[PDB]
Amino acid sequence: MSEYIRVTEDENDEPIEIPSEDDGTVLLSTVTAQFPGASGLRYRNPVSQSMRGVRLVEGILHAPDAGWGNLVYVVNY
Repeated sequence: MSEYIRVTEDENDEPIEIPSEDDGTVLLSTVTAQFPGASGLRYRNPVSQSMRGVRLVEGILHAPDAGWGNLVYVVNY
């Protein structure tokens, strides 16, 4: 039972599958400690194919309670 998310800087860069915290949450700032999407999100497709970004709350990156999950994120910072 391991929910994970998908990220890439460009939709056609190298999208990657990565595990997340059970809350549907991830250390956003700790993520930005590099080029991972850093502090901003977009993503492609398993929703509405809309380039939409991921929640940032008090340093956390949060996915919706039970929305989609692990779309292929586009990378914005």
